[PDB]
Amino acid sequence: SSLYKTFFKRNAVFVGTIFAGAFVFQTVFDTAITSWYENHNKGKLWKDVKARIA
Amino acid sequence: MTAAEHGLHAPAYAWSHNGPFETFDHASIRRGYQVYREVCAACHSLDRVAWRTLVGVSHTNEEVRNMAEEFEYDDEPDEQGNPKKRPGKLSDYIPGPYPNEQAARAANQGALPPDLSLIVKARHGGCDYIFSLLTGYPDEPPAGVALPPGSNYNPYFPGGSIAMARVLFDDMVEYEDGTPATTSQMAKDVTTFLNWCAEPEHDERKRLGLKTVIILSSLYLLSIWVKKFKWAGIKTRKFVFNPPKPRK
Amino acid sequence: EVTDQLEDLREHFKNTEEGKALVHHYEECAERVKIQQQQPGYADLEHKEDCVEEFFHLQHYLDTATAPRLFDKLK
Amino acid sequence: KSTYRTPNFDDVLKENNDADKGRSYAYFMVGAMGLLSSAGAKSTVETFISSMTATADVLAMA
Amino acid sequence: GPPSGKTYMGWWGHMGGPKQKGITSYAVSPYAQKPLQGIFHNAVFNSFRRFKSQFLYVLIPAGIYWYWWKNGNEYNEFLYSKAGREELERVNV
Amino acid sequence: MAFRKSNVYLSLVNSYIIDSPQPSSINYWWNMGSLLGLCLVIQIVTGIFMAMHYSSNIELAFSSVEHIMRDVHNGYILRYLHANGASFFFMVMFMHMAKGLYYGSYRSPRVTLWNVGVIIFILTIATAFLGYCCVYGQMSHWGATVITNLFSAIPFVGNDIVSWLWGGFSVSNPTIQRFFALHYLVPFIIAAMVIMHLMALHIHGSSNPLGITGNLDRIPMHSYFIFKDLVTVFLFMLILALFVFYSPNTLGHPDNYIPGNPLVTPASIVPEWYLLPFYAILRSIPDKLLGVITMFAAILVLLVLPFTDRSVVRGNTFKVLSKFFFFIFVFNFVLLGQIGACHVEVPYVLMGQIATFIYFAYFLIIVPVISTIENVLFYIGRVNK
Ligand SMILES: CCCCCCCCCCC(=O)OC[C@H](COP(=O)(O)OC[C@H](O)COP(=O)(O)OC[C@@H](COC(=O)CC)OC(=O)CCC)OC(=O)CCCCCCCC
Ligand SMILES: CCCCCCCCCCCCCCCCCC(=O)OC[C@H](COP(=O)(O)OCCN)OC(=O)CCCCCCCCCCCCC
Ligand code: HEM
Ligand code: HEM
Ligand code: HEM
Ligand SMILES: COc1c(O)c(C)c(C/C=C(\C)CC/C=C(\C)CC/C=C(\C)CC/C=C(\C)CC/C=C(/C)CCC=C(C)C)c(O)c1OC
Ligand SMILES: CCCCCCCCCCCCCCC(=O)OCCCOP(=O)(O)OC[C@@H](O)COP(=O)(O)OCCCOC(C)=O
Ligand SMILES: CCCCCCCCCCCCCCC(=O)O[C@H](COC(=O)CCCCCCCCCCCC)COP(=O)(O)O
Ligand SMILES: CCCCCCCCCCCCCCCCCC(=O)O[C@H](COC(=O)CCCCCC)COP(=O)(O)OCCN
Ligand SMILES: CCCCCCCCCCCCCCCCCC(=O)O[C@H](COC(=O)CCCCCC)COP(=O)(O)OCCN
Ligand SMILES: CCCCCCCCCCCCCC(=O)O[C@H](COC(=O)CCCCCCCCCCC)COP(=O)(O)O
Repeated sequence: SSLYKTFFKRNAVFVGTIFAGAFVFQTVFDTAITSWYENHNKGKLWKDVKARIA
Repeated sequence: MTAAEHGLHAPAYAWSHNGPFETFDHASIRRGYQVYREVCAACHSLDRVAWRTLVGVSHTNEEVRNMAEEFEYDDEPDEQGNPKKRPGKLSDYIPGPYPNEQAARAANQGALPPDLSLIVKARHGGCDYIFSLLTGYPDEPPAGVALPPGSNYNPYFPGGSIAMARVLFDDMVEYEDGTPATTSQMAKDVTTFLNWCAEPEHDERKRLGLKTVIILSSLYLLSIWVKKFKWAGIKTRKFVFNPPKPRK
Repeated sequence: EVTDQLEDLREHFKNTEEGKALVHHYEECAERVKIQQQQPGYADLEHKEDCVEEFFHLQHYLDTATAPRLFDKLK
Repeated sequence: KSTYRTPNFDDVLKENNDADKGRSYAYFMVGAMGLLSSAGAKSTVETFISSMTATADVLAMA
Repeated sequence: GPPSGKTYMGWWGHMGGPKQKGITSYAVSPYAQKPLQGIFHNAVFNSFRRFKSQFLYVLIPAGIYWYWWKNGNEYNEFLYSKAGREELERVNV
Repeated sequence: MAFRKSNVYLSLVNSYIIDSPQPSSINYWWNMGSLLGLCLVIQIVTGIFMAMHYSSNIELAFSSVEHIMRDVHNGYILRYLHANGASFFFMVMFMHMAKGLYYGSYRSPRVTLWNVGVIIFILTIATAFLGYCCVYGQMSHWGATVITNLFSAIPFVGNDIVSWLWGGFSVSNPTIQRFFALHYLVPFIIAAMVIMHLMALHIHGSSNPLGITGNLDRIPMHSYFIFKDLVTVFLFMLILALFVFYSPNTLGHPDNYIPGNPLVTPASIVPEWYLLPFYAILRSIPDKLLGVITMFAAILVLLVLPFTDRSVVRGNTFKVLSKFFFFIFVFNFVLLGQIGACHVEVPYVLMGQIATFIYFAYFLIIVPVISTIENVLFYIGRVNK
């Protein structure tokens, strides 16, 4: 569409979208893979074992 | 080598930290330090594990500042150069039970008991062997086997004759959270704990691998496409040949 | 009250049709060895028959049936 | 056959060129490979750079 | 700079192949064709055609050597048993 | 002209990685050259960042490796990238000298490329042995003993080279301290022998899997083989990232986590896998002087290969008989790795002697006879008379 003119035409704004798209991919994909890895291992982590010490 | 001189093959148990997405059981390490202290702290050093690594893994911050203040380490000497002792802190290593190697050999009939920091990575089988060693002692050895005086039999040790006597008996420890302390329950808990002591990164080595295999296999399917994109002008080239005028 | 979990399974698997057929081989060795090691002139022999091979057969059948059956019972 | 009769390219050609779209279904998949290689070359630099920082047993003696 | 010897590769323009003539090459831009148009019918039907030709040279040199290894690794465990100690004491002696 | 050809430094980048005319028909086996260039940088960048924490004394060798893996931030990443990225050095390199044997890339005019190949292959066996000896485990101490005791079989100059290598009377603190400062060095000899290896390649260009001339249809390197080499970079970084994060101690030996103790021999005293087929050759000669020579002539028999290949067509691609006997050799190099990791028992002491003869009759009997029967069968199959 007109997606090409705003984003992919100037290389100064193409690669400025790669870095602003990697700044969101760092924060989100790390939190999305941490919150899955602990949820798959619910009951084995120290944050759960510290709750059994009541 | 004979099968006796090779040791019996330690079988494949269903550990809770096998598989690629699973971590350690941090209620089986906290119950696995208690079996280390009450049973094999008598004759096994743990000289690579600092006291600070137990904080947050299986004990709190006050439970380690009251476990390191039971032992005593060498302070810097006083203003007259006399040596002196101090109670331990969070930056010290877990002290072994013997002062030197010859004191260790003298107490166990010549046999130096190995340091258990890396004993699961340094044995063929990993924790499947360290578990099955401790529960593998027969009541009486098979017929014809002449044991030397002062050597115990179990088949999982390479050679047949081991120097450690059968040590795990039922209900010899009393767990804090009310767990039935059998021989197999205790031997599973140290073998998880000795697996932690040799691999303190095993929780985080397996979740950095989940970040990397997801990125570096979606960077490989993408790079297949950009190869097939840029090579589309070469893979569909067409050559036609009509032979030129032979008068030249 | 609660006994050991692992010896609950080994006595469970030493009474099946294969466990009884393998302890009968260990009892055919360890009876042969005992009537051999009571013979005169036994200590000055070039080799003595032992039952490590029959014991390794029995101990391999047991621990391959209690390898995936054990760790659910352990809390 | 002459050299003015180009051969059959019809099995590989698109059904609609539309050069604002074909240069956007192909700069997406180049930009997506650039995005993970900038989130993947941050971690490669930050692994080696943070390796030189204050280690664990130095931080215990602070 | 200094010269060098004769090679069998030049550069762009004087590559050093034979003189070619009357061979014309057409190619379409990769922005105008669909990449990966034939991933299917090539991963199934062409990858079997490549596997039909060059598998009988990677199976018989791995069938000769793996039958040789498994017939010795099974022989090693015979003479180190209780049944084959009388064959062991004549082979090492 | 363009600035990429007019600059003094960029004209070397242009003529090597940008405008280098590669043949159009080269398959994915030609990507092993770029993988070894990547896999050399991983063994250097994760070597400098790991030698800032390594103390080289014999009392602090093994205790500082555990200091890396427990105390340094991402030390488990740095060491496992170095121990498994060195096993992946010798697996790409073994698939780079097998592409060379198969596609006939040793023949003329590329004999001066094959010879610098065998020199780089020697300095990498040397580097992976010195670096293994810097960890000072029970396989690393006792591996240095059995290897450097082999030089006490050189006649009349035997015991004075061994006692010069050791710096004493056994493998001690003078040895591990010099096996680190030597092991730091040699990857800056390999990285200056690879530049002497791309220079011998660039005068005649790469070969191609048909064995015919590639001067007709050339395509440049940039934007064609950059992005073809980027497929196997991201595949090599994927099979590495399973052997670093998910199963890191599979290729190594368990005994190497026992600290180095010179008073107890281990059960099976065996170097790391890639040096195994050069260990079943050494151990198969029932003599000490010839066993050193036959092990050293197992690398230098790679030089007689341009002069024993009697085939008039280049490469095994269009040959039937000399394609079967290639894979007889390749699955003989694998068996020879397995005899090197088994005990010296019957029948492995006879398997290792037949499978050493097949390693030394491929280059000297099987190749110059099969590649003569094939030259006659190509002739009499077409020329009717
Ligand atoms: C363990 C340590 C390893 C560390 C090194 C990591 C890299 C290992 C690379 C091994 C290798 O280079 O073998 C290449 C082999 C021969 O290539 P060829 O040119 O003859 O085939 C043309 C292909 O259709 C191009 O097809 P195309 O280029 O259009 O697609 C890209 C292709 C990339 O695949 C690969 O790179 C190899 C896996 O995408 C895929 O199809 C993957 C789909 C999941 O590729 C093949 O297609 C397999 C043919 C049989 C070879 C068996 C290999 C066993 C060792
Ligand atoms: C010191 C000296 C070092 C010597 C190195 C020793 C060997 C190291 C092992 C490296 C393995 C490399 C295998 C050979 C790779 C180069 C050969 C090759 O590229 O195979 C191509 C071959 C047929 O391809 P074509 O080129 O003939 O296609 C044209 C068709 N007209 O395709 C095929 O026929 C199938 C290829 C299948 C490869 C099988 C690899 C086996 C790997 C060993 C497995 C070990 C565990 C069992
Ligand atoms: C939970 C309890 C224990 C555990 C997990 C444990 C662990 C181990 C391990 C893994 C080995 C190595 C076996 C091998 O090298 O193959 C070993 C050997 C040894 N252990 Fe134990 N141990 C325990 C209790 C004890 C105790 C209480 C003693 C007291 C004397 C002891 C004395 C020894 C000795 C002397 C050896 C050396 C045996 C030899 O080298 O032959 N162990 N122990
Ligand atoms: C082609 C290059 C190299 C290869 C094949 C190589 C290979 C190896 C191998 C196999 C080990 C043993 C790892 C283990 O088993 O624990 C090792 C250790 C080591 N290497 Fe390298 N290495 C290379 C280059 C380098 C370089 C350039 C350095 C720079 C300082 C370096 C530093 C070390 C250190 C400090 C060790 C000991 C610590 C450890 O083992 O992790 N290496 N190397
Ligand atoms: C650090 C190790 C090495 C590096 C960086 C390296 C680098 C390269 C590169 C980049 C190429 C061009 C790509 C290709 O043709 O596949 C190449 C080609 C070649 N290499 Fe290596 N190489 C190494 C080791 C070796 C070894 C050990 C040998 C042989 C014993 C060898 C023999 C060859 C041959 C014969 C070619 C030409 C193949 C052809 O063009 O047909 N190289 N090398
Ligand atoms: C024929 O066409 C070619 C071709 O021409 C080339 C070049 C390659 C690629 C091959 C290579 C690149 C192999 C050459 C390898 C080298 C020259 C190795 C170079 C590596 C080094 C010299 C080591 C790197 C060292 C540094 C970068 C120093 C900085 C490092 C550190 C740790 C400094 C840290 C300090 C601080 C303060 C952070 C091909 O693959 C290829 O075929 C397509
Ligand atoms: C796909 C992978 C991408 C990764 C990218 C990373 C790698 C980038 C490539 C960098 C260049 C690699 C090759 C370097 C090389 O081989 O050149 C060294 C000089 C060779 O010069 P020549 O071109 O053979 O002679 C051709 C001449 O015209 C130039 O020769 P002259 O310049 O004089 O030689 C200098 C040698 C000096 O030696 C001494 C003794 O002083
Ligand atoms: C010394 C180390 C040797 C390792 C060998 C590495 C061989 C592959 C290197 C590929 C470099 C890619 C440059 C492509 C390029 O500049 O094209 C540029 C633009 O291409 C791109 O933007 C590609 C997207 C960015 C890809 C980033 C990949 C980083 C991963 C690097 C992993 C290896 C270090 C010119 O492309 P064009 O001529 O088609 O217009
Ligand atoms: C491992 C190295 C072994 C030897 C191999 C050599 C290969 C070197 C490849 C290096 C590639 C990167 C070099 C880019 C430099 C291009 C800029 C340039 O040449 O401009 C140069 C100036 O260079 C400099 O000032 C600093 C160069 C330092 C380079 C340090 C890396 C000027 O260029 P010019 O030719 O137009 O000069 C006009 C005269 N008034
Ligand atoms: C960063 C670059 C570092 C510097 C590299 C460039 C400078 C290196 C200077 C090297 C001078 C010493 C090399 C002399 C060897 C010349 C012999 C020769 O080229 O014969 C080669 C064969 O070379 C070899 O087999 C091994 C050479 C390995 C060299 C290892 C040092 C045959 O040469 P040719 O193909 O012209 O044969 C004509 C037939 N009559
Ligand atoms: C400079 C030599 C390094 C080569 C590394 C190749 C080996 C592959 C395994 C790498 C794992 C180490 C990184 C890591 O643990 O990150 C992990 C994430 O995984 C990745 O991102 C891997 C992406 C690799 C992209 C490759 C691009 C290389 C560009 C180099 C430019 C200098 C952990 O990241 P985190 O610490 O959580 O931010």
